[PDB]
Amino acid sequence: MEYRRLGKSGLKVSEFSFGSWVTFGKQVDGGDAKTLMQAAYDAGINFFDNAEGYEQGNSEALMGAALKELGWDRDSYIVSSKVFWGGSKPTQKGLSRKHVTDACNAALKRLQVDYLDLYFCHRPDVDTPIEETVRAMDALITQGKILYWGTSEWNAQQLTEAYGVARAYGLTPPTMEQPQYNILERRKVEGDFLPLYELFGLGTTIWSPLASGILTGKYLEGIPNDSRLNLPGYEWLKERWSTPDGREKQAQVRELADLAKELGISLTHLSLLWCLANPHVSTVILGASRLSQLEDNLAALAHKDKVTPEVMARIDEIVGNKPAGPQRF
Ligand SMILES: NC(=O)c1ccc[n+]([C@@H]2O[C@H](COP(=O)([O-])OP(=O)(O)OC[C@H]3O[C@@H](n4cnc5c(N)ncnc54)[C@H](OP(=O)(O)O)[C@@H]3O)[C@@H](O)[C@H]2O)c1
Repeated sequence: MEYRRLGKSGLKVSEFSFGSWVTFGKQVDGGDAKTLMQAAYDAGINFFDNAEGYEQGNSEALMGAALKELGWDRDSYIVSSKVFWGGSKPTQKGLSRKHVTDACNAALKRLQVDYLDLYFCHRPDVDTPIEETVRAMDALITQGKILYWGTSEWNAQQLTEAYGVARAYGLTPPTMEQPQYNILERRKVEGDFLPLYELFGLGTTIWSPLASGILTGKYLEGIPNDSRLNLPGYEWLKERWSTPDGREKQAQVRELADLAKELGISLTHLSLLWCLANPHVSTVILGASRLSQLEDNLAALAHKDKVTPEVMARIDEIVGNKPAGPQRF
């Protein structure tokens, strides 16, 4: 395992991290959470991602119980929560000072920690001034309840606004953003966010590096019975991939699988290493519903030399989705 700075910050994250979306509290019960988390930790993963919205708090409860039982040195790992979806009522969601503060205190108790290393705004809230959210985060910094704060799937206008508010009012700037990023989804990391890396030093913990599992190639011939897209409650996700746009992407996945075979690598490994080939990626957050998948994904790290500039160019040619850079006149 190698480690990268989270943007310009001094926090060093393992290049692969481990998250809990979908799996914790359903596919992954309390005992399996402990097993997966210890396996990740023994492999050198030092960042574990969660959110208040994940199974309505139960993912964080399970992760906190695992953390307590496993007894890791607190200085040896990084844990997050993310605030946005904390219930159905108007004060239980969004990024108001009230819900940012309530959700932080609630996450501390669920995760059974005294502080969060990382605390993300899970989505942007167009109904709360970004200034208010930044002020709420700054109070949590000064109280010692969080160390770094950031955002997820914000746009570059919103992020630039947050940095400007922090500077104007003497508040703590954000550190980091958590965007989806994979061969099939590149718009924010390689497009919208491009100027923010040099301007602000924005770090990235990227989400869904296998496109919910599409980039394993496991769906090329149909839908496995034991697969995310077949889970009850995720019919919306099966639907998105059944659209014509989702079907064209799946046809490109077949070409990517042929490229991987040509290289002597699984498509899973190619897709994870592709993310790491971007120097603006601080960490790739892995997802796994079972130990064998975590082990498989960790094995990708042995094949870095197979992912060359020539391979990156061929992937660009297959998918055709490399975002345009800054425009000149
Ligand atoms: N902030 C956000 O908006 C956001 C959004 C998404 C994710 N995230 C974060 O990113 C983390 C990872 O996202 P993700 O779970 O979507 O990652 P992913 O790698 O795109 O999908 C992971 C899923 O694919 C299947 N899988 C993984 N490895 C496999 C393997 N080697 N072979 C076969 N199947 C495999 C498993 O699902 P099945 O076994 O059920 O098929 C696993 O649950 C999340 O836990 C979360 O921390 C954040």
